[PDB]
Amino acid sequence: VNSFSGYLKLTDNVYIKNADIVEEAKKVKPTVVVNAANVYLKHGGGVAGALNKATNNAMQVESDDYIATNGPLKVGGSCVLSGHNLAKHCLHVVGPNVNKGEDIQLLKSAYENFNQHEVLLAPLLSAGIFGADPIHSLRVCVDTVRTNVYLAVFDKNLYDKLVSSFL
Ligand SMILES: O=C(Nc1ccc(C(=O)N[C@@H]2c3cccc(O)c3C[C@@H]2C(=O)O)c2scnc12)NC1CC1
Repeated sequence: VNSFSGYLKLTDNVYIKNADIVEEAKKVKPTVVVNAANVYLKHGGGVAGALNKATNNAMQVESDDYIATNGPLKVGGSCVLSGHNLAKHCLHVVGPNVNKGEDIQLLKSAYENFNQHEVLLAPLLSAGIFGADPIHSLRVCVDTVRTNVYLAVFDKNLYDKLVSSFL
């Protein structure tokens, strides 16, 4: 039993809710919240900008030190950093950004990072300002992630479309 509430069950291990991931993290304080990161951990907009704003920029400060030490992530890769006031840990995962021409096949590699964590609160990777089709992202999630994932979808209209079209 866990504290995630109001989710629709899509499969054995994947759950979905119309929710603001920031507000959901604040309320649940999950072990892991996933950030929709870029390789530079520059949390300017989208989910990343919102998560970072909710940490009062502490996520960005920590991220800048990480990059200065380690260099950029790979597209499809991830790193574990602090969850600050939102979660125990933040798993920063880089999905391909279609508006940069990155290969969408890398989306499966990106979701594979979730399998290193037993339970996660997450957005749909490569959705929103990353330019991918969210219906496709949900399909890859379901077909790749084997651990327990709670997906927060900000847009109510998109949430309803994702549920109604789910196979
Ligand atoms: O801003 C947040 N939280 C989140 C921000 C961005 C996102 C995000 O990238 N969503 C995508 C998006 C955005 C726009 C059009 C779209 O078709 C899609 C597909 C995805 C979706 O619809 O979910 C999310 S997902 C849960 N939470 C947040 N909190 C602050 C109080 C405002």
